[PDB]
Amino acid sequence: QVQLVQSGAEVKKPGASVKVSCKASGYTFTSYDINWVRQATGQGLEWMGWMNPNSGNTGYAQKFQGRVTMTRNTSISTAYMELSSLRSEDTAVYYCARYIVVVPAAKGFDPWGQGTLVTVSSASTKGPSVFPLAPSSKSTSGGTAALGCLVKDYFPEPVTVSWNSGALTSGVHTFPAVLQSSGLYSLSSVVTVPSSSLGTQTYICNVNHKPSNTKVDKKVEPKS
Amino acid sequence: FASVYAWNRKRISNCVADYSVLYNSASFSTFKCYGVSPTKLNDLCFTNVYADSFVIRGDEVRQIAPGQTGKIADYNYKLPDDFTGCVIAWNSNNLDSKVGGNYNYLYRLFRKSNLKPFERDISTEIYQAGSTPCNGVEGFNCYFPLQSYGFQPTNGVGYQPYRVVVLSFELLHAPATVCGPKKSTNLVKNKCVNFNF
Amino acid sequence: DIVMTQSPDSLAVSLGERATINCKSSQSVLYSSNNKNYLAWYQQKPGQPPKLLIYWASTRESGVPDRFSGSGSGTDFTLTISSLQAEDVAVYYCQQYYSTPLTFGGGTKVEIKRTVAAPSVFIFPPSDEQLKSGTASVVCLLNNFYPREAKVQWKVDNALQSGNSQESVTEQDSKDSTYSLSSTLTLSKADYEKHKVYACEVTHQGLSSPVTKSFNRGEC
Ligand SMILES: *[C@@H]1O[C@H](CO)[C@@H](O[C@@H]2O[C@H](CO)[C@@H](O[C@@H]3O[C@H](CO)[C@@H](O)[C@H](O)[C@H]3NC(C)=O)[C@H](O)[C@H]2NC(C)=O)[C@H](O)[C@H]1NC(C)=O
Repeated sequence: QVQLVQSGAEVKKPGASVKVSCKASGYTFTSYDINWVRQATGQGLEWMGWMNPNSGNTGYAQKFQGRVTMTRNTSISTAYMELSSLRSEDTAVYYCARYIVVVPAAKGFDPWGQGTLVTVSSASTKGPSVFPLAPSSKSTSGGTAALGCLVKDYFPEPVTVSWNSGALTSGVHTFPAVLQSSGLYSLSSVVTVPSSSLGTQTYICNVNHKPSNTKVDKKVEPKS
Repeated sequence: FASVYAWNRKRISNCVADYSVLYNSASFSTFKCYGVSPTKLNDLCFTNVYADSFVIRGDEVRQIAPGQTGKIADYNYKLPDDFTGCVIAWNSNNLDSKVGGNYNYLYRLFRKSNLKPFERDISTEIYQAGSTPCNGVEGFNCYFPLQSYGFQPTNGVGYQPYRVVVLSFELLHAPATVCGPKKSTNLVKNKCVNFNF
Repeated sequence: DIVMTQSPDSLAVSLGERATINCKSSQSVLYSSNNKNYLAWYQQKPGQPPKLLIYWASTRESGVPDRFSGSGSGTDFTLTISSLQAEDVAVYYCQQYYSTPLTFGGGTKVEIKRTVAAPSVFIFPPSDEQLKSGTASVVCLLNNFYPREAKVQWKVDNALQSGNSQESVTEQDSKDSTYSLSSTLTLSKADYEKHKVYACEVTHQGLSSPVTKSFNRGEC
């Protein structure tokens, strides 16, 4: 079927090289040009089209030149992309699309890759440090009061914090992680709960770090 | 067989055509007759019969019919809207599909304008999609116009190769031509009989 | 060369409305009689790959209901979704075609009906565990709120603090179309222990005058 499969959500150190894959299906493959795009955190896109079914001269975006290399295999129709000499600000997500055509002129991109992750930075990997942010009268207002968990200083971007093993879905809001100057991420997830219920029930944040194997449950209680 | 974008064209001529050996052969997966129902073929006479031959996918046999659309009927092989003949088709997976992919069976997938009926186009010019002259080189909006079925023996039906033959009976304005056979009988010497010689 | 400057941004308007997103540069009518256009419209759900909308600029939607509806001319055009409905909240880019690259930026959220509303504010002092480690995070939370154009001013002993905070904000909420914001102030243990009052002063359209939530370091 009309599909595009990417793989390789990974982490690199600056001054290195990476190869990224897009697997296709449900088509003749060598008949539609593969086009990749960059996308930062909440930004636009770029990277002009290039590469063709047969041989294909391949193009570029003229500020990415030399570092960019495009190789594929006629064994199944899987286009790739080799980037080199990474500078720890090219950390982004990278896509694939088939750029389908029809008699007159092709109309936009046919499909759309699932995207991938490349994170560049001399950090390697580190586990999160967790604190509970207690419910307080400065957070309390009338009928409700808010409490949460601060999970900070970790490199391996995908991290999750749940409330009570996934029980509370009301008021639970995890905020986007922030990238510090130290190079490590940090975030805080907070949930509001009736002020009559400050310590009454269970509010334990379950912190799981999937690139590592960290799993810790922290209880949040009103301030002493 | 012959490609789908350059079909063949045999002009059957004066002879004795027996469409019964065709009609009852039970080896054909598709035998549709349009101008004339099949059983009455061995009882009529025309001026010329043409036979066109090619190879397509399994599920593109429904575009070989009068009044269809699609990449095959648009610009590979177009049947007029008052067709007269019959269309025959049978699966040929074991002959035409080979492990690793048989990349010798191409089809045209871009053309300026749909074909006139029974028109044929074997050119290989770079399809200029964009206003930018292609100059004869590939690139964005400058595409090679021919694609190839990569047939492989482990393909689901509807992606295996089917061979197609389109018989088209035409009647110009000559004096006669090919017709069906005609049986006879014996001689009943000495018996008032009703005869036709 | 061809820059696709899109004017409007964050059209957080009540569902059903009729947004009008304009952009243009350096016409691409494309000769060859094919007088159509040259640029598609896109829709990218947050946390998702993009999708395809109106192309050729010519309303040519594919598996897409009619409310999403394009237009076109030689240089200027617009997407103009009608009778907008929940789950059309996305980011809407443009194209260029024969050009080379792309360019576009747009999106929406909500608006509501009641007053401009206001955030619940809450300040959290650093946990005793962290002060062992030798650093103090001071979190201030702003809960539910439409106008995201909120200001978070940290003050330490009444000194406005500049350059040691970070904020992040949530996606517009699919239920009540509000936004929530978390600002973190980061200090050393040593510098933390040098001051007393930590305050977080929030300014917002639903507040007649700013709200300050504050604590006093070392007071149970
Ligand atoms: C891109 O296409 C290539 C073919 O053009 C694929 O290549 C072959 O991959 C085989 C693994 O599936 C390798 O296999 C064996 O390798 C061992 C160790 O090197 C040898 O001892 C064996 O003799 C060898 N056996 C055979 C019969 O291959 C092949 O060495 C390798 N050869 C070729 C033709 O390159 C690639 O795998 C394919 N890559 C992708 C991503 O599609």
